[PDB]
Amino acid sequence: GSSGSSGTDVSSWIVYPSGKVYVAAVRLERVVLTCELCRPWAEVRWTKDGEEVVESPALLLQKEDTVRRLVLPAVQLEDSGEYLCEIDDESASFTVTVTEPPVRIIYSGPSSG
Repeated sequence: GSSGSSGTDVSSWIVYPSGKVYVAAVRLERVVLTCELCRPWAEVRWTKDGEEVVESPALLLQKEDTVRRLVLPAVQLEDSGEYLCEIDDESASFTVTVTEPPVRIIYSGPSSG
């Protein structure tokens, strides 16, 4: 609800990408989704598992002139799923699989006793 009301001779709101897209991310990785539109004032909405994504300190929604993008300063293995970007009547498929990062924890020191 609480939505405006517009209309025009439009075929496919989602100008890009043109199909399914696969994206591989890592725990607490910085990803950047690319989703352009055939309209500047065209408002879009990202949905995760049927539900709509909500702004948060772990999910940043970027918006360009005529193209939109979803940046995540910190992702989680749980986030890994199916990102569907819906605008009006169409939706864009965005696969974002998150896995465990490479060895990082490195502890060293003089073994006492």
